[PDB]
Amino acid sequence: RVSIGGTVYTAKKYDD
Amino acid sequence: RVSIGGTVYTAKKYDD
Amino acid sequence: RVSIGGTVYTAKKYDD
Amino acid sequence: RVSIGGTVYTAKKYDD
Amino acid sequence: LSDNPQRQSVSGPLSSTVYGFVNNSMMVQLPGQPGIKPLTFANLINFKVD
Amino acid sequence: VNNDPAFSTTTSTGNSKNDFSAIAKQQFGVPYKSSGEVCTEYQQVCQTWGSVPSSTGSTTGVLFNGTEFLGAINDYNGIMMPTLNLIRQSKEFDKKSR
Amino acid sequence: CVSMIGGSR
Amino acid sequence: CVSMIGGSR
Amino acid sequence: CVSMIGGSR
Amino acid sequence: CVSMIGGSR
Amino acid sequence: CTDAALAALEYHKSNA
Amino acid sequence: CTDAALAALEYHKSNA
Amino acid sequence: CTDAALAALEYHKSNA
Amino acid sequence: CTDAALAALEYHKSNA
Amino acid sequence: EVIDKKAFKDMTRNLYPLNPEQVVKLKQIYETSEYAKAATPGTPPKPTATSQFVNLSPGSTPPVIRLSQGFVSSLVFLDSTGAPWPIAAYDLGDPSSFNIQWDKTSNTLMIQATKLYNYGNLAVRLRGLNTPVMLTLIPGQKAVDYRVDLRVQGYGPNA
Amino acid sequence: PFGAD
Amino acid sequence: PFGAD
Amino acid sequence: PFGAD
Amino acid sequence: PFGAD
Amino acid sequence: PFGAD
Amino acid sequence: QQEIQQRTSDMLTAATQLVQDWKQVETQVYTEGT
Amino acid sequence: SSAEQLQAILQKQNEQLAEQKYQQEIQQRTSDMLTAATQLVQDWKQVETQVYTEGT
Amino acid sequence: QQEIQQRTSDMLTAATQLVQDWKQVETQVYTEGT
Repeated sequence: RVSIGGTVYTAKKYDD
Repeated sequence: RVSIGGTVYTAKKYDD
Repeated sequence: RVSIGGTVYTAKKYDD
Repeated sequence: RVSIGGTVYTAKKYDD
Repeated sequence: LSDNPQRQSVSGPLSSTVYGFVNNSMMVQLPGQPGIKPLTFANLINFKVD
Repeated sequence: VNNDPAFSTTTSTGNSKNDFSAIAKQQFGVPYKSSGEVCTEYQQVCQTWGSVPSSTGSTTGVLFNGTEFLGAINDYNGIMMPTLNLIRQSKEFDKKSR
Repeated sequence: CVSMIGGSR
Repeated sequence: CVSMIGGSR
Repeated sequence: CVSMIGGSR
Repeated sequence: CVSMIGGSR
Repeated sequence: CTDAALAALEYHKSNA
Repeated sequence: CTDAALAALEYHKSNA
Repeated sequence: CTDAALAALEYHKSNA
Repeated sequence: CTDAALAALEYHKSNA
Repeated sequence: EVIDKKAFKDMTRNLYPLNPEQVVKLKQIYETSEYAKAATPGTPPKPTATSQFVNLSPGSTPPVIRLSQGFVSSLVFLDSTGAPWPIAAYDLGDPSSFNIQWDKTSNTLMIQATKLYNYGNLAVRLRGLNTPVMLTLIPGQKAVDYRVDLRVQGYGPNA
Repeated sequence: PFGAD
Repeated sequence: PFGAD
Repeated sequence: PFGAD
Repeated sequence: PFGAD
Repeated sequence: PFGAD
Repeated sequence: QQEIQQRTSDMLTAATQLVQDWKQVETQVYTEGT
Repeated sequence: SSAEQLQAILQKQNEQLAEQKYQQEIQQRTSDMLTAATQLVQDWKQVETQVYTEGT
Repeated sequence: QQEIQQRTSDMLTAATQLVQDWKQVETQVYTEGT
């Protein structure tokens, strides 16, 4: 998952 | 971050 | 800094 | 400095 | 590149090629007590082909 | 490669006449005998390096001493001398002859 | 801010 | 003065 | 006489 | 008689 | 699914 | 975020 | 800022 | 400044 | 799947080589070099809208007009009563140092120096006089005649 | 690019 | 280029 | 090139 | 790409 | 070329 | 010693560019009313 | 014992270089600025014709 | 080691494709009624 500024931050592991 | 004159000055490390 | 005479004249070190 | 005769006549050292 | 005491130097614009530089650079004598021996039979055996 | 104008990937920003030839902006040079005049043949011993007489109307600076190749071979034999020294190690008179 | 098609469980 | 797009946290 | 775009602190 | 455009101090 | 979205969202808003 | 910006702008105004 | 400017200015005016 | 100017002027008018 | 990360990193690197912050560099460097490009050192000439009395008696020096290169200067000819004086014609010596226009009916002569300091001279055949109007044009002075009221010595067709 | 977008 | 801009 | 320009 | 589509 | 020019 | 040559020639081509930016002074234009 | 005469040979090359920077710069720059001076003098011999505009 | 450069050529060739699709901004159109 990547935002609009340029930097990429992602969640580790998440299920539903 | 840079001004208009030409010389580069930048902050070191600052989070919010 | 350069003058209108064409000969360069510059200050050494001055901060504000 | 050069005159209108074509010969060069120049001052040596003079400051103001 | 073998010892050739009769190698002619390249002159004029032809000296401005790397190959001509090689040909010319084999001639300069380093002053390390040179041992390159000039030939002794060069005036009696004569060859005037043109 | 930097000397030759043909590989000027940038525009020819200097003089278009200065080039010593079409293959060299500057002449690399020619052997000169010990007295400083042209050394056309080995038999007249050459000692120095220099530029050609000005026949193109100008003389371009020489970029070399003419000893780079010889010096490079000298470093070569310099770093071979130790190994051959080791392999040499009396050696002329042996006890097999008894 | 979230690009959801850029999603990974 | 400040160009925020050249910003780094 | 001074061109300040040639400014250097 | 004096031309000064290249004045020299 | 969505929990990955909340995790990534809060991780983005936590790191500037 | 803004803290990097304000540190940078004060360090700019301090260094001409 | 202005200190370098006026120092260079006075240097140019002092040296002809 | 001008000292060189008139010095050269007198040098020119003195030397024909 | 880490190859994707490393490659796409050098990807954003190659395709848009300049960071959004490098772009603000190139912008400021451009505009600063360009402001120095446009800067006029020295003091720029003072824009002065003056008025001068023209005397045609022999022995008087002709009126001077200070100009500057690429800058448009107005000469308006007014008789002794202050009324406009329409123009018959004009002759400009050295027209490659000054470009002059004039609508053939009006009383205004519109001159711009095409060269920095090469000065010249101009004759203006006016309506009422026999003797024309002489004027000497010198560009590159510490002031510009942004507009000059030439008060001619005579009386025009308007009184 | 900040975190308060 | 100065810091008072 | 004069110092009182 | 989620599972509650 | 005279000095009294 | 060759770096001197390359920066010189580079900016020489730059400086001729600046100067025949200077020499150009476009003619002024007069537009008349209706 | 060669090193000092290598240095002497290089030293002679710097004499040759000194004579280079003593001489050919004169001819090369004189050619540059005489091509300058020629275009200067051709610029000065130019004298355009005056103009005459006639009003309506 | 060279797989990254191979996919480098591919990924740039696609990325330039997306970006000049992005620079596409058509002109707007009008239909005036009778």
